[PDB]
Amino acid sequence: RFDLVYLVLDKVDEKNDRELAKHLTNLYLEDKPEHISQDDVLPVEFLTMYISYAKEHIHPIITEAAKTELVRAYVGMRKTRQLESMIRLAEAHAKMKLKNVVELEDVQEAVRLIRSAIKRKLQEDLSREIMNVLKDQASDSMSFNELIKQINEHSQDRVESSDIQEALSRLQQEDKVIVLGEGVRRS
Amino acid sequence: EIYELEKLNYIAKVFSKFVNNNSTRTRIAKLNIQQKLILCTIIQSLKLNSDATIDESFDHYIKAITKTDTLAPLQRNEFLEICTILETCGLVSIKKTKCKGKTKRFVDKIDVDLDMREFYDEMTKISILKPFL
Repeated sequence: RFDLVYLVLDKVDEKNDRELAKHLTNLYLEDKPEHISQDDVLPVEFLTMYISYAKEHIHPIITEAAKTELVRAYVGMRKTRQLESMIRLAEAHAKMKLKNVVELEDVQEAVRLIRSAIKRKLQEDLSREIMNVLKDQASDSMSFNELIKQINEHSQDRVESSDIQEALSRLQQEDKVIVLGEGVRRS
Repeated sequence: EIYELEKLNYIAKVFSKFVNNNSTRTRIAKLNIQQKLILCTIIQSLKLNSDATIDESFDHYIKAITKTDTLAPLQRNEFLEICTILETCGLVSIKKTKCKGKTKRFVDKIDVDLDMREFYDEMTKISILKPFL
């Protein structure tokens, strides 16, 4: 039901964070930012006047001409809250750039927006094993210990007992499996 | 002719050629402390007792050196030269073993002549490989 989510994850690497540190020290290069005016940047007082004029002077209509590109934009997430969010997103796209009629190109970017804003082995084996020791337990509970034991029992992908603890917590809390007792483990 | 060259003495001369590097001259082979790090890196990849490529070793070399930041991660080409320093002393041998996908294709499987008992003595003296174990 949320209209817009935002993955604001960093994913640290080179030739990015270097520009981040350079831009944070570029205003530390001079003691006063008097040199902030020679760039493509609107002032705040002009921006709020343009925004206040556009919010109270434009009532854009969503025509039927942008029907065809909306249907297919919905089925890609379907293969009604997203549709209600994207029509408000498209009319806000129409709210900017002084437009009274919505246009076909304006929803393209809108969808790109919601597609760029959002961009298993572990638990699987976990459950798998849980099932196993259940079966071999005559369905009785798997122990914390035996769990950890068989699960590190394989050298391949290193399931650390802490990670174990975590994913376990996940499934149980995900309600898939039930575990009880501080000192014991239940399948 | 040795007593002519000097103008079971020789069996004593010939067995020390064969017995050493495991007890003593292992550290002779690894004057580089990174060569000590890369030697433990091979054995950590030997958990998956597989065709120990120079890449799967390089896989475990990067994914451990990003966790413990003992040094910067080096090149694969550097990783090629450093394991050959391990080679010429006679510790690890490299052979072009078998994989049969397209043709008889040669990936390189290594094998070490050291044991964990002769490993654990020479690493407790250096607590920088102690993060890595």
